Amino acid sequence: GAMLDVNFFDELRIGLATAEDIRQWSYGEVKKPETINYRTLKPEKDGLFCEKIFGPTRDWECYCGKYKRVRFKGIICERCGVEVTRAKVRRERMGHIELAAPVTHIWYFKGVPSRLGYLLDLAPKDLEKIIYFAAYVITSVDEEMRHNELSTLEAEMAVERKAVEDQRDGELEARAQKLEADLAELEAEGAKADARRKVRDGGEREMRQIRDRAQRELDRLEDIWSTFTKLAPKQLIVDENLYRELVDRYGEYFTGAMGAESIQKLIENFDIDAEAESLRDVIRNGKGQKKLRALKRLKVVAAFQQSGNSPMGMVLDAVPVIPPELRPMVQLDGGRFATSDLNDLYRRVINRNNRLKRLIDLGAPEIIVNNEKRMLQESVDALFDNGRRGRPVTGPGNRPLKSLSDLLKGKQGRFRQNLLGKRVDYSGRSVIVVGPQLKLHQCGLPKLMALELFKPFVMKRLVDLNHAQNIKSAKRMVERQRPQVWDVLEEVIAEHPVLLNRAPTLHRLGIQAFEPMLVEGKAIQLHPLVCEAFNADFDGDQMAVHLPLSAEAQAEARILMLSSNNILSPASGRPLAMPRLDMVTGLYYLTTEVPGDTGEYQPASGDHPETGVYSSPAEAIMAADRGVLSVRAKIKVRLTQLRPPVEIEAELFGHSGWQPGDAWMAETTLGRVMFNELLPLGYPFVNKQMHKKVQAAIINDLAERYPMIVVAQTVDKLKDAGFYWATRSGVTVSMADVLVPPRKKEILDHYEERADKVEKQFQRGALNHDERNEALVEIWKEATDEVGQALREHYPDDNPIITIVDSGATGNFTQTRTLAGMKGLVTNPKGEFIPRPVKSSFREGLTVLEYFINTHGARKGLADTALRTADSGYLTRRLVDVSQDVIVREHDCQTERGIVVELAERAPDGTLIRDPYIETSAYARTLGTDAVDEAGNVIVERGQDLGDPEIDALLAAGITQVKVRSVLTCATSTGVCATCYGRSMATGKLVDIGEAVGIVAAQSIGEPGTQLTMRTDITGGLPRVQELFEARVPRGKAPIADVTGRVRLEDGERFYKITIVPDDGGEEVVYDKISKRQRLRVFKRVLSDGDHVEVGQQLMEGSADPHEVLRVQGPREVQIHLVREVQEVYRAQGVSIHDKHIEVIVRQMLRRVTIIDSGSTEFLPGSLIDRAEFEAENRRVVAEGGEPAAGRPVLMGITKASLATDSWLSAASFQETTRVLTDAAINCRSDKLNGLKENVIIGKLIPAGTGINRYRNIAVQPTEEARAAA
DNA sequence: AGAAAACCCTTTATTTGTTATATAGTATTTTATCCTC
DNA sequence: GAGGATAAAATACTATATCCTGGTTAAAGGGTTTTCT
RNA sequence: CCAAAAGAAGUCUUUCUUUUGGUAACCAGGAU
Ligand SMILES: [Zn+2]
Ligand SMILES: [Zn+2]
Repeated sequence: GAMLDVNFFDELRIGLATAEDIRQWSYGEVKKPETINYRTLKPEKDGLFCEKIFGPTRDWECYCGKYKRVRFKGIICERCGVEVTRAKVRRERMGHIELAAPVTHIWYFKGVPSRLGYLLDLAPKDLEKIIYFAAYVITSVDEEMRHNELSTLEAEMAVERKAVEDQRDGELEARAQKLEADLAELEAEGAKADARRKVRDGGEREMRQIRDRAQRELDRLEDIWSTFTKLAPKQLIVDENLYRELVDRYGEYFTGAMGAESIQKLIENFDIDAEAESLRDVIRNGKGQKKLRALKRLKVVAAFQQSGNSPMGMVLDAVPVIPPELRPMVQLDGGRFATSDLNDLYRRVINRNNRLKRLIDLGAPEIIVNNEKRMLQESVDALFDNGRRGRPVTGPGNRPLKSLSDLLKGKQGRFRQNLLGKRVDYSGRSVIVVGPQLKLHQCGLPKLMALELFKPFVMKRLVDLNHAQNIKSAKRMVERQRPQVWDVLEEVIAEHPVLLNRAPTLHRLGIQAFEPMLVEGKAIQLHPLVCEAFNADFDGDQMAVHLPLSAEAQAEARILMLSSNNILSPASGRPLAMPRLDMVTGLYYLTTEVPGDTGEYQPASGDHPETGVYSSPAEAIMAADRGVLSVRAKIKVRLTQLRPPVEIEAELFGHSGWQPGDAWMAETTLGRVMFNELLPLGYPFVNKQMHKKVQAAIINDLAERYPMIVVAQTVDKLKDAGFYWATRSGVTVSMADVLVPPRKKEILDHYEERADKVEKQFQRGALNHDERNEALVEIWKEATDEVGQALREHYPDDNPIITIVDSGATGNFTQTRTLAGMKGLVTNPKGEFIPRPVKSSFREGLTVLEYFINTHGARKGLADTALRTADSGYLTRRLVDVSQDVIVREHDCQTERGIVVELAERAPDGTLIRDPYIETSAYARTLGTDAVDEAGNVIVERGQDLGDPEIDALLAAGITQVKVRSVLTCATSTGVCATCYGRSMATGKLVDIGEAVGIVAAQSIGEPGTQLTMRTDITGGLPRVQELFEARVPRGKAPIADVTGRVRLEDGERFYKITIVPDDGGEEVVYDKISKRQRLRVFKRVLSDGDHVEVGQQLMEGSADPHEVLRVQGPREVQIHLVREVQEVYRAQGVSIHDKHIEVIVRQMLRRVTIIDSGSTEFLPGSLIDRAEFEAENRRVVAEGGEPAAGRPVLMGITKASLATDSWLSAASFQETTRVLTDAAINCRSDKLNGLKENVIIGKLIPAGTGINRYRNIAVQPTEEARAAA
């Protein structure tokens, strides 16, 4: 394929490299541990920076100086040998080190599971002995020459043993003669007990010592014989002396080695087919741990069998050296250098190799040579992975060095740090402030930042306008900021979009494009109506500015990313550019009707006519300017430019409508006329007070029925009016506005008596500790509620605090009670309520103890957020990876499968009560079947968007369930289709044929984390979501039923015992160890003995594990289970996420199947393989005879599924880089470069959105009439 | 020709031995003990 | 009583949001070399 | 892509030619 790469890539292949490839990449051999000569500052020869090996340090300049001119090229100087070329080649040329002994690669020896110990069937514990010179290994044995010379040598060994034993027996006989002489001495002369006992003890001691010597020597020879007779390959001979005796006595019949060369010889004498066949037989028959070990072993053996690659690449004979420019040493001032920390590791290897090489030619004992080889083996291990075995090699300050593996792993590795995320030009950052004067598509950019980002564009116009002779003059002008650069700049930046970004970018709207304009200052001015999308308050936030350059990059920032084109949230479809806070207060104040205000309408009294009637809204604005009328007084006006409401338009104009100009009489306030003048012209007249809910309804109506530009302009006008009238609303905070409940003391005393009685009952022993606490807690909760109600009833309606609360602007009433009336019960560090409770408000001021017990829970709350901020991001990162390959590819798969939706179950007495969560499960879906009711014609046809009117029609017609299309049932091969996905929640129309729905789903699920409080053993928050998506076993696992029937329950001691009675009668299922600390489930009454249970009824109270429900009830049921369980948490936190996103993730969770019966297909039992591949392979196998493979659905987590991906590059960049790389190399995997991440890494256009062939190959041509007209 | 003050190299050794604030999850080797023949 | 098979425990590896700035970058010992007297 | 020196033309100060010269890892502290 390509060598220097021109981006004609089709594949990226990884595999093991042999020594012949390593010394084929090489341009030379490094054989001296030198880097640079400090005096001349020129690379030494045959060192780590030699110019002959790695190339010239200076462009077209050899080492000796004979050649210095460009004209010389492609020739190697005959004196210095340096090839005359460009110095850039030092980033490309590699050398190699020729090792004096073989050395293993630590990746295939250490990493668990050990892959050499699976290939050779050696436990790692004793493999470490072999490769580090701590034991011998038998590499070969002759097993027939043995048989023959073995009979012969058995005879010889018997001869030897008998001879030695006879010699020892003669020695014992001599000892016996000595004993007889001793007895002669004893009995001959006179010597009593002393001498007798002494001589006899000596004699018996000597006899026993001779016997012991005989026994020990016989045992040694017996060990020699026993070891020889049973000698086998791969046998570890510890006890050096044993091996020395064996090799001396029978040096033939076997060869034994030590170190990595022994493993090399073991691999050479290793046929890969017999091993594979044996492992397959053991799999088919063995069972138990033997089968579970053969299944693991067969993976690597099959990997090395299928491919043409050999396993000999595990043991190394040459080491490659990385080009110098990737491990540079740079001159720091003062004759000091900064090495790259790889030079030290290479120098250690070179030094050890040179010493070993010199110690071999010189001749030395085997001990010393083996010691040098062991140290050389340890040096290469440190070079490749420092610290994986033993103590890390440390540099200055006792800090471990950075090996080659460290350059690839973790957040600071090559992948995540440099390939997936980069630093870029034409950027800037600053602090953002509020830009209330801007339009929705504009931003304020300080002019010194703009002059720097747009430097090339201003330099061109300065020359083009003849303000500068050339580009250097224009550059000097821009650098010195002459007065005309500003006149050029404001023209240059016109209609050039700029990208603004705030970190963390949780969702899509964290980047948006605006139109820059110059402002005075150093802070970026941001529109107030984009802070909800950016999540940007003005307490010190900063944002980064990027600048598109090409024509496509500029069109994508105007047609795709412009701020005013993105008003709706892609997660749920709700508008995000609504008024909030001050704007809501201002709009709520304006459209309020104060009874008995200035200038109100007054009926005729009989002496004067009606008062308060105006001939136009321009006469009322003139009366409000005189103090004669109030903007919130009820009046009657004659409107001509505002469309009347539906009823008034029907009962006065009929015909077609008001047809602007026709006058009608309205009874309203001036503020409401002013508010309705801000809405479009054809919009009816809204006569209501603008609570935040009403504003949300209006802006949803406008977004549905009108284009985007109209909505953007309307929200801008609403912003202006809201700020203007919030300045005049009179909302301030003074302690005279914080009223206190008039009778707090009476309530608190009344409940103090109750608490006193409870305490006295406890003091009399009527109840234990916990019962008293529960009683006190109930009493004080009642007291808090009774104080809050009095507070609510005491405040007026025009108080600023309750006004801000009741307009929906911000805040709830619990915060008002805590500030004005009473705080109440507070929690422990454990979480249990303090029964005191706190009895003061923050207006009165808490005492010291109340403040302390309040801090108890305050800090718990702060720590919770501080620690969830990271878990949210980790979860989002995993969800983005699992589902990065779901893209809309077709328009219609034309399948008939689908899911059903609850859609307003029927009421008991008979009525259709709508299902509360219908907007997130039934809206924005397309029907799969037709809706027919009570023999009536099809109410709704197949394939319809199924919006609000259609749901209303279906409910009126009287149906409760519809079968809709879903991504869980899409029939397309790669990616979803458009009709199965349905409406796009952001656009409002059918999704496009390039949209990356997987990333949108991941960002929608994972963005509302942070605002997902962990809740006080069943998990109930972000941990619950994480364990749902990871398909873990729930903490509070609750068993489910397996078959219908009645249930017999024995309330045993220390644990329950439930057994299901099968109606069929085959077998009874027993659940033994169920803790009594749990509870029984209640469905419809607590679980009662003899009660009937369903096939999948949950018995205990808790969380069922998703794996069992899949095995019992099938895939549809587990899909329902997972979607419902995730939505339950999100609803409990009051977050609206449409179900199709969770359905995308769940679809990605259920792609594979598990192999139970291999049959004849090339699938190992227990492996997980893609379901489509499963069907294709079984189809290929039904031909050529019949032997289907048996498969079963499996459920995978978001990490296992994302690591089982078909691209080794994406999986290596996700997690576990070393393991993914080593097993990909062993399997010789090839990467097709078909995903988003893989194309991002190599720098190619992603296959999504604007980068697909349908849109990327458009052809534009003028029309013929336009050509003629010209 | 000998003595003193400034270079060049090595290496943080790895014992029959100088190293104790995480948890949560999974996966793979021991290992200990129990059950069977 | 011996062997095997299954729980148990014990180690081994992996992951934990984004952005910015400021201070440091080897010591110690042995052998040797060169200059001065 | 920039700096310095020399030569030529004009302007009273730009253009042409020749030569020379041209970073990271750790630890720590903050912010949203
Ligand atoms: Zn040369
Ligand atoms: Zn489909």
